[PDB]
Amino acid sequence: MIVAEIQKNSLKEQRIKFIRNHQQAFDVEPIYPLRLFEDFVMSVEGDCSIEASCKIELDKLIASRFMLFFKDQEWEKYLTQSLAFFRQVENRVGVQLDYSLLQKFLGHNFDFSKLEVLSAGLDLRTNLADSSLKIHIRIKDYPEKINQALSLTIDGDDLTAVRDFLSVVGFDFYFDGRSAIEIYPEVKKEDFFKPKTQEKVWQHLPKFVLEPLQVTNLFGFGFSNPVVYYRLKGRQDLTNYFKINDTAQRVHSFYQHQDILPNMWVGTTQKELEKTRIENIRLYYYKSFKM
Repeated sequence: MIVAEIQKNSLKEQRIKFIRNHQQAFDVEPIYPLRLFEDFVMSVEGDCSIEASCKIELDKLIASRFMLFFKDQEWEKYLTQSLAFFRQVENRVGVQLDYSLLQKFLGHNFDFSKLEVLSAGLDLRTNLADSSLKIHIRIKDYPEKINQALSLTIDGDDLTAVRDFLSVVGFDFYFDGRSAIEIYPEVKKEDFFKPKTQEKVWQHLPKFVLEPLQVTNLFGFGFSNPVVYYRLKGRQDLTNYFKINDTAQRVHSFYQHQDILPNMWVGTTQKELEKTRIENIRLYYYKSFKM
């Protein structure tokens, strides 16, 4: 035994621990696709974060999701590593995914320098056909591709009003071969009090939607009763600003203790926040793994 020789694969161990603590804590099945995601996370050499989330509807945990956030900027490599993970899900789970929307968005002339964030992973639902692989992308100052995403999405025209707010393109690849592309408009904290935000975003939203912004550094919304996303600064303020039910509380309490990143995401709809208690919510937590 030599302590310096045990250090090779040390970072690999906490990443597995984080994945399996969540699959054990919330009964995530089937386990096999989670193993391939675990192999995918093992092959990442540099810095990363893993995002772990649960979708809660009424008294039910209906979905668990894991995304790996790449931290350096070797974007082409990461997409290749992501696609290799997708092939392994196809081959060994035994499904065929639809890559057309991703191929149409990329084309054969994508400018990878315009990328800011790349993450890839999988959403597990108890009905295997409703489970999916995902890629979430953030580009900056690439209106050609923003416009292309708009064309490929369904009802892209609604988002033209907020075009300067578009930055996140997401891709869904469902195990039964369905697929989807989506753009998500966002507002940074530092833009909360700029008349453009007020005219194009804040004006169209009720008071009860706007109130958690007090404690939010990044806001996402999606007019498609909209969907809203709050990146809360600290994990303590979820129950201060959201009326969550009992099984969502347990999810939050599990991660409340843990030594994870402070920021978290809440995702809901405006109508859910109009209610007196939230019944449909997704909670997102993050752990960092730096070299």
